[PDB]
Amino acid sequence: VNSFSGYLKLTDNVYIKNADIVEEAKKVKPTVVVNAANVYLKHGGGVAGALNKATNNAMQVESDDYIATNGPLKVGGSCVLSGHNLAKHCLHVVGPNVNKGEDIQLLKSAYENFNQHEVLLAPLLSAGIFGADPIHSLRVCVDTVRTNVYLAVFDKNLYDKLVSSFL
Ligand SMILES: COc1ccc2[nH]cc(CC(=O)O)c2c1
Repeated sequence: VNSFSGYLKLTDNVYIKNADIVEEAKKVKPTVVVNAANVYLKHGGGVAGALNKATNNAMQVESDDYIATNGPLKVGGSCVLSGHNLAKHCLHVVGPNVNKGEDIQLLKSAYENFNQHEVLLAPLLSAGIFGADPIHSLRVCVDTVRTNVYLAVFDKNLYDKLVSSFL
């Protein structure tokens, strides 16, 4: 048994809810929250800016030190950093950004990072301002992630479309 509440069960291991991932993280304090990161860990907007804003910019300060030491992530790659006030850990995962011309086939590689963690709170990768089709992102998630994933979908309209179209 875990602390996640009000999720619809899609498969053996994938759950979904219409929720603000920031508000969900603050309530649950999960072991792992996933950030929709870019390779520079520049948390300007979307899930990254909202998560970063909720940490009072401490996520961005930690991230800048990580990049100064290690250099940029790979598209499809990840790193584990602090979860600050939101979670034990933040798994920063880089899905391909369609609005920058990145290979959508890298979305499966991105979701494979989640299999290194038994339970995660996550957004859909490559959707929203990343320019991928969220229906596609949910299908890749279900067909790739084998660990227990709790998906938070911000847009109520999109949530309802994802549920009603799910195969
Ligand atoms: C605006 O920044 C982002 C970044 C990644 C995202 N993944 C999915 C969504 C849409 C949603 O949850 O409604 C989204 C939005």
